Amino acid sequence: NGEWEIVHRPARVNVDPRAPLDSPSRQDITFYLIIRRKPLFYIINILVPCVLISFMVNLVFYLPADSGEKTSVAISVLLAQSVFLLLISKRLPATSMAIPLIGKFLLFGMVLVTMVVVICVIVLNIHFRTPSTHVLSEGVKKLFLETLPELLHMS
Amino acid sequence: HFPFDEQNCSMKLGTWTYDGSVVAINPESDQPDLSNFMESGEWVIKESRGWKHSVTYSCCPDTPYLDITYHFVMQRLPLYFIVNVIIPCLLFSFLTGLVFYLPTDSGEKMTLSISVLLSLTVFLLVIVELIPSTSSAVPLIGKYMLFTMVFVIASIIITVIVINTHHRSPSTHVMPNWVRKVFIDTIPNIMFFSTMKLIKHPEVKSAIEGIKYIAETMKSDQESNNAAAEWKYVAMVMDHILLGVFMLVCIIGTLAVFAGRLIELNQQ
Amino acid sequence: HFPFDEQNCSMKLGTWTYDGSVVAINPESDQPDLSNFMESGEWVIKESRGWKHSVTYSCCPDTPYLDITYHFVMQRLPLYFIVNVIIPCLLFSFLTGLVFYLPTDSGEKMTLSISVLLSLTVFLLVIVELIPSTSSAVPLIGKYMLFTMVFVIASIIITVIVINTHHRSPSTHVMPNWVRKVFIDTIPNIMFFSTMKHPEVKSAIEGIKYIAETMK
Amino acid sequence: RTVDRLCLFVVTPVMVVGTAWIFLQGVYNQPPPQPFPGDPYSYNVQDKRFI
Amino acid sequence: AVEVTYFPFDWQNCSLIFRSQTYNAEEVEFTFAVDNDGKTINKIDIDTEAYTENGEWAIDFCPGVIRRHHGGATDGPGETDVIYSLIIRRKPLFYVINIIVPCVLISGLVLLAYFLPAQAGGQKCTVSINVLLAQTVFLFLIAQKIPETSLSVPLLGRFLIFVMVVATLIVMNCVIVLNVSQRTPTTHAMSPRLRHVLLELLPRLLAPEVRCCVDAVNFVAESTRDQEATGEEVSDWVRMGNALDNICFWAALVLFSVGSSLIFLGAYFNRVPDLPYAPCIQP
Amino acid sequence: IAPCILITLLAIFVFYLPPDAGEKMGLSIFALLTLTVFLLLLADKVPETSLSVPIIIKYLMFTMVLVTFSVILSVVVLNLHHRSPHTHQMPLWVRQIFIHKLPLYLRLKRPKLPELREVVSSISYIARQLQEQEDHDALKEDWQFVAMVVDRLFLWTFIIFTSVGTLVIFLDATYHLPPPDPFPSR
Ligand SMILES: *[C@@H]1O[C@H](CO)[C@@H](O[C@@H]2O[C@H](CO)[C@@H](O[C@@H]3O[C@H](CO[C@H]4O[C@H](CO[C@H]5O[C@H](CO)[C@@H](O)[C@H](O)[C@@H]5O)[C@@H](O)[C@H](O[C@H]5O[C@H](CO)[C@@H](O)[C@H](O)[C@@H]5O)[C@@H]4O)[C@@H](O)[C@H](O[C@H]4O[C@H](CO)[C@@H](O)[C@H](O)[C@@H]4O)[C@@H]3O)[C@H](O)[C@H]2NC(C)=O)[C@H](O)[C@H]1NC(C)=O
Ligand SMILES: *[C@@H]1O[C@H](CO)[C@@H](O[C@@H]2O[C@H](CO)[C@@H](O[C@@H]3O[C@H](CO[C@H]4O[C@H](CO)[C@@H](O)[C@H](O[C@H]5O[C@H](CO)[C@@H](O)[C@H](O)[C@@H]5O)[C@@H]4O)[C@@H](O)[C@H](O[C@H]4O[C@H](CO)[C@@H](O)[C@H](O)[C@@H]4O)[C@@H]3O)[C@H](O)[C@H]2NC(C)=O)[C@H](O)[C@H]1NC(C)=O
Ligand SMILES: *[C@@H]1O[C@H](CO)[C@@H](O[C@@H]2O[C@H](CO)[C@@H](O[C@@H]3O[C@H](CO[C@H]4O[C@H](CO)[C@@H](O)[C@H](O[C@H]5O[C@H](CO)[C@@H](O)[C@H](O)[C@@H]5O)[C@@H]4O)[C@@H](O)[C@H](O[C@H]4O[C@H](CO)[C@@H](O)[C@H](O)[C@@H]4O)[C@@H]3O)[C@H](O)[C@H]2NC(C)=O)[C@H](O)[C@H]1NC(C)=O
Ligand SMILES: *[C@@H]1O[C@H](CO)[C@@H](O[C@@H]2O[C@H](CO)[C@@H](O[C@@H]3O[C@H](CO[C@H]4O[C@H](CO)[C@@H](O)[C@H](O)[C@@H]4O)[C@@H](O)[C@H](O[C@H]4O[C@H](CO)[C@@H](O)[C@H](O)[C@@H]4O)[C@@H]3O)[C@H](O)[C@H]2NC(C)=O)[C@H](O)[C@H]1NC(C)=O
Ligand SMILES: *[C@@H]1O[C@H](CO)[C@@H](O[C@@H]2O[C@H](CO)[C@@H](O[C@@H]3O[C@H](CO[C@H]4O[C@H](CO)[C@@H](O)[C@H](O)[C@@H]4O)[C@@H](O)[C@H](O[C@H]4O[C@H](CO)[C@@H](O)[C@H](O)[C@@H]4O)[C@@H]3O)[C@H](O)[C@H]2NC(C)=O)[C@H](O)[C@H]1NC(C)=O
Ligand SMILES: CC(C)CCC[C@@H](C)[C@H]1CC[C@H]2[C@@H]3CC=C4C[C@@H](O)CC[C@]4(C)[C@H]3CC[C@]12C
Ligand SMILES: CC(C)CCC[C@@H](C)[C@H]1CC[C@H]2[C@@H]3CC=C4C[C@@H](O)CC[C@]4(C)[C@H]3CC[C@]12C
Ligand SMILES: CC(C)CCC[C@@H](C)[C@H]1CC[C@H]2[C@@H]3CC=C4C[C@@H](O)CC[C@]4(C)[C@H]3CC[C@]12C
Ligand SMILES: CC(C)CCC[C@@H](C)[C@H]1CC[C@H]2[C@@H]3CC=C4C[C@@H](O)CC[C@]4(C)[C@H]3CC[C@]12C
Ligand SMILES: CC(=O)OCC[N+](C)(C)C
Repeated sequence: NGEWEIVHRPARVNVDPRAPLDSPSRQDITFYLIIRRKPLFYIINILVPCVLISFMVNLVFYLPADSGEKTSVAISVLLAQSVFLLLISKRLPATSMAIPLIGKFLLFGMVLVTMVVVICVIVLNIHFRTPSTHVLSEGVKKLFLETLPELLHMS
Repeated sequence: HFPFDEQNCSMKLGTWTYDGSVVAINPESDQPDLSNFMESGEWVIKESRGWKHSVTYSCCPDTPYLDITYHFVMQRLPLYFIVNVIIPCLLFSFLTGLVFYLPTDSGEKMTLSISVLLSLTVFLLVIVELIPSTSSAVPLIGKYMLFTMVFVIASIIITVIVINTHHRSPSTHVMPNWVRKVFIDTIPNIMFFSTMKLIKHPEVKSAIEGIKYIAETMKSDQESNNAAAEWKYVAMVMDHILLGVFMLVCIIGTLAVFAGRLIELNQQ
Repeated sequence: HFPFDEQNCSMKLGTWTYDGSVVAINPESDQPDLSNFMESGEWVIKESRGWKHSVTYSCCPDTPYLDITYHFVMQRLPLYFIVNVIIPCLLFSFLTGLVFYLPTDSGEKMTLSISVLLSLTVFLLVIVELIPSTSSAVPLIGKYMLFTMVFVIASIIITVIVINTHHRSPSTHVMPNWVRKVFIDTIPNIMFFSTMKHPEVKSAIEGIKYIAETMK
Repeated sequence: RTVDRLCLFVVTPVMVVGTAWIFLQGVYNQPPPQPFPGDPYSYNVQDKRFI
Repeated sequence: AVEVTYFPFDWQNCSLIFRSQTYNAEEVEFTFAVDNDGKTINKIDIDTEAYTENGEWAIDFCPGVIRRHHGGATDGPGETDVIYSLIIRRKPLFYVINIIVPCVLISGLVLLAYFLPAQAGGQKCTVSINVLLAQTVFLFLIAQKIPETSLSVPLLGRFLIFVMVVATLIVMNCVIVLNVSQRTPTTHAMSPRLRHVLLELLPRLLAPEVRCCVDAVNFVAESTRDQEATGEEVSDWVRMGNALDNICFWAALVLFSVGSSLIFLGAYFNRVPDLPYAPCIQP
Repeated sequence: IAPCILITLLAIFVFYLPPDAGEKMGLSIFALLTLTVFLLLLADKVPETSLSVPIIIKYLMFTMVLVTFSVILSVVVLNLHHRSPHTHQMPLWVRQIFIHKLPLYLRLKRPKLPELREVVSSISYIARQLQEQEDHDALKEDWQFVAMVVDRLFLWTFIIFTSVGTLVIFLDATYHLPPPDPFPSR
């Protein structure tokens, strides 16, 4: 099969000791198929685009606040992840035994992108402060302009 | 080679419970009868042929097992996939490179690149439904779409780097000497380069010192403006190089994907 | 009138090969039996009735054939389509007109308008899927979708005109007298807002005068 | 800018490590060596269980 | 088989072929039934008491023909069949309101980018590229409706691809105009050829205290003069970009209008041919 | 449910984005577009009857109304922010309420020889022009402070309404338990 490879293929005669002899459920012969999915299609067409697009959101921290395009990038990444979730919702059953691995990654990436959008909002809020609106205390200056830049090895 | 693929589909027919020593089957003709064949709007049957096969197992030398296999070699008609799939992907690939000719000061590079990415993501919904879902090999059209996605994402990354470079100032950075030598001196020489690169009164005393303060302030501002202009020029040079590189990548990737199979089909 | 539509679905029943002169069918009652009818979550049967007819066909010109036609007049319950389809369209339609309260200097007018258009475009697929490809009529929901679409298109066009007017450079374009007469004088009355000797010393003097004239 | 660089150095490794963990659960997911847990027999013609 | 070329403004030719499954023409033959007047009914019969009209498809013609073949001695016994040809015309009203008109309007919105300013808060690219995103959504829609054969291209798909190509070219045009308009003297050298073409040829075609204070004042005057000259050069670049936008708008309008008109006039001239048969349904 | 919660938090945080960033409209409207995508996702799973409305659909329409109101209120804030100081005079009641009373209750503290004759005339003109520039700056800052106060008020209002509505709907869903007995007494 184009998507499944057979790993094991046993056969067994199953007899229920508790069932009566005159029951049809006493005996059966079962043939099992252990099959492994070949994930190349899903890899190429879903996972690499989705993972790359999700990782792309980290670029907003290297975007200057003067570009005026950070939150747009982040929310667009969230929209793309939503489209991927729409794509994946049509391919699996709506069962409750477990969250699929792709679903786990999509939820994780969406939570992280939401956090990134919030961080971008906070950073932009800090960037556009002026004397007429906010007061820049000396402790804030000492921390964020002399201490952390030295620790973070910024240019 | 999808959608420029050729298939070889067979129909093996035989008597299920009779062997060749009780019932013998022979072909009526060397080919299937196609005199009453309705035209297909998706496939062209290039060749058709029926072969009889007889198998004798070593255990039973007097009992042949017979079959007749009719095979059809068929060629897909690719116009539907060319129009609906390949051309939009080519348009997105072309649009990918245009960001590197957009100025940074426009404030719209991220808009262009991200919108191309969103269009490609929406186009994924057509791709997945119109592409085979097998894992024996990657479809050629799927290779092209993965190519386009990878290089639009690369364009976004490099555009973020370019925008970061454009906005650098002496208040945050100092130009390394290697950056100057590489981008302002050597590269433009292999490029067009048509681009630059009584008094005791406190009040009169205060006025004189103030006028000097204004003059010094704008001298410093002009120096910082020149440094920022150097950074912006470096960004523009990188943008021009990247425009050339990405347009070249678009053309060469499209050809390197399709031209092999298209030339193979032209020879036949 | 979809999704507020009423339908009249019929069921014509008759003996295929026996005409009325050999086999006669009579209705058991004037109405279909609805005693065991299961309630529908999508339709309400307003009326139901069975009529007997005697019809002559081209195949059998001399023998009329009998039929009983049971018709049901049903009314759709529109709550599902109101909540799932109409309300988002109301939201986008209301957001359409707000671009004209958004200042030009924000630089976000086209973002809002085009994004509203994108949302309505994404919503057009549902309305496309929900109705037949029938030319007898345009559905009411389709009329509303088309109206909202044209509304957003006109909003985008007029927003582009407003943005063009806002950024009009003084040097390139002199204000026409008709513009100053209508928009600055006539119209603001109906509404209510405000209505709108070393050479070096000589060189320095000329420089100060130059700065003053430049700020002029 | 400083807050942005700190967020770059904190958020990105977290996402990288989380993605790596999630997909490494699946990459090394394999069917068991034997068809039936607790039963060592392979159920293959290479090991015929003669009487 | 569906001829897709003028879909949804298309007409089809569907066959209904009837034959005896068992008997050759010598054993069983066919004739058409005759009406009450004795006239041969060589067509699909329509009884007004037992006919219903399809909302989407109108039946214009429905002739019937009795074919005889393999009568030659080399073929053996003769064979016969009866073929009815339903010539049906789509009623495209649904596709016109629900798909074509929205697509046309949203595609035409791209022409508005020429009228937005070529500055930071102009949003030309934001309009054109998002029109390209809406067209991609329309592609997703249309893929669920058009036939999936490759003998020709449906008119709907051809129009969509055409408007997508036009939108892409207009995105490129917007990028070029933004590039030209936003050139600054500190990073771009004035081009006399482009300026002369765009702005001239083309409109025609169609004590130390005193000395140091004086030095500071002179420095301020020269700085103001340099700023004014730089602003002037920026103004020339902006004007050249405006002229380019002005002519490119007319070029794009002509291209869009001509291509759309040709594509849809292809549908206008696709009418059911004037056949010599009687109409299928009497009026 | 989780994407709806995330989009709702972003809708709340739009009111903390400064007007000068020029990004409120993009964030709010793309949040709305994402909600529309999830409406398409839910359209393939929900029952299609009309006797009642699913609670998840009520939650999804409540979120859509919240994001739409975020768009509307962000437009109002931007209108206040970019208000031209000279064409618009601040009404006295606006000043009193939004600059004096409301900021205290919202914990918003606002910080704080003919040549010589011609030279004198030019200097006086320049100083006068800078004075008018300062007055225009002061009026613009008053309008922008009003915009900031209104934005903070809407932030708190959105937080409160969101928390109350989400709590109500989630408690209504959570306490819907199966019957203890197959045949309850009615
Ligand atoms: C698309 O796919 C299809 C497959 O689905 C593929 O079809 C193959 O087409 C090729 C032709 O290009 C076929 O090859 C030919 O097969 C002919 C028939 O072979 C069978 O019959 C032979 C005759 O049997 C009688 O006579 C012998 C004595 O001669 C006697 O012993 C028998 O009892 C009986 O009376 C028989 O010999 C032959 O057995 C051979 O093959 C089997 C199977 O591999 C093998 O087990 C045997 O040991 C033995 O080698 C078989 O049963 C055959 O006549 C023909 O031979 C001509 O060509 C060869 C070229 O090498 C010459 O050497 C020879 O002299 C002849 O000129 C040729 O071999 C092939 O069998 C088709 N496959 C199937 C499954 O149908 C298409 O080509 C594909 N299309 C593409 C790719 O375009
Ligand atoms: C793929 O899917 C198939 C099923 O479709 C899997 O096959 C199942 O594998 C498991 C594990 O190999 C089997 O369970 C084992 O069964 C044996 C035999 O038990 C039988 O005989 C007992 C003695 O007469 C009898 O008591 C058993 O019945 C009891 O258990 C069943 C459980 O369903 C219960 O219904 C009964 O009422 C009884 O209580 C049964 O008839 C057993 O020896 C194994 O023992 C394990 O568990 C005990 C604890 O219970 C523990 O002490 C042992 O050490 C050991 O761990 C075990 O229960 C199962 O029967 C198979 N099902 C079939 C064949 O239909 C297959 O494994 C899957 N492959 C994968 C996932 O790779
Ligand atoms: C799932 O869905 C099923 C239905 O498909 C539900 O089952 C229904 O549950 C309700 C409530 O539990 C039942 O109503 C109750 O019925 C009992 C028993 O009544 C029966 O036996 C009587 C013997 O004396 C007999 O008289 C009854 O006949 C009368 O009622 C029936 C009603 O169907 C009617 O058809 C007849 O013509 C008669 O009029 C009947 O055979 C009854 O004791 C209960 O009384 C309650 O209500 C009265 C109100 O006056 C009140 O006074 C009592 O104190 C008490 O509170 C009540 O009527 C109904 O019969 C069930 N239907 C079935 C079994 O088909 C099931 O509950 C659902 N599950 C859940 C969890 O929702
Ligand atoms: C949905 O669609 C159905 C059809 O599918 C409509 O059904 C029609 O309903 C009307 C009543 O409203 C029917 O009209 C009545 O028919 C009776 C029987 O007619 C047959 O039998 C007589 C006697 O042999 C013949 O003469 C006749 O030709 C038919 O073969 C008549 O007896 C009725 O007459 C009474 O009412 C009329 C009108 O008020 C009076 O003028 C008379 O004097 C008399 O009181 C009447 O004509 C009609 O036949 C039904 N059609 C079918 C095909 O069943 C539904 O009405 C429609 N629903 C809606 C709401 O649109
Ligand atoms: C809707 O669809 C139907 C069915 O497809 C069309 O009707 C057919 O139309 C074709 C033409 O396009 C007809 O084919 C032509 O028949 C002519 C008559 O010869 C036939 O009948 C005699 C009867 O004795 C037979 O002996 C003979 O074998 C044929 O069956 C031929 O003279 C024509 O020849 C031309 O084409 C052939 C190649 O096909 C060339 O070799 C010739 O040189 C010449 O150019 C042709 O074969 C066909 O008979 C029609 N079938 C019917 C009516 O049942 C409708 O026209 C179409 N409607 C539309 C499109 O509006
Ligand atoms: C950033 C780069 C690596 C792209 C992102 C790759 C992501 C999607 C990861 C997650 C799981 C990974 C797969 C897991 C297992 C294998 C091993 C082997 O069979 C070849 C590669 C293959 C099939 C991996 C390919 C890459 C993969 C699909
Ligand atoms: C970290 C980001 C890119 C997420 C995706 C990580 C993927 C690309 C990586 C993480 C660990 C990787 C696996 C680690 C080791 C092996 C064994 C060797 O035979 C190569 C394939 C395989 C099985 C790798 C496949 C790709 C893999 C699954
Ligand atoms: C890119 C722009 C210019 C055009 C967009 C529309 C495209 C899809 C159109 C333009 C010309 C068209 C082709 C013109 C003629 C033919 C020959 C015919 O026997 C089959 C269809 C075919 C091969 C058409 C396919 C669709 C086509 C390629
Ligand atoms: C209040 C706003 C902001 C949120 C969105 C509107 C929600 C709450 C509205 C829209 C339509 C409404 C439903 C319309 C009709 C019915 C049927 C009846 O049984 C009353 C409740 C019920 C089921 C309503 C419940 C509330 C509802 C789902
Ligand atoms: C006699 C016979 O079979 O007629 C069938 C057609 N009908 C039902 C319209 C009379």
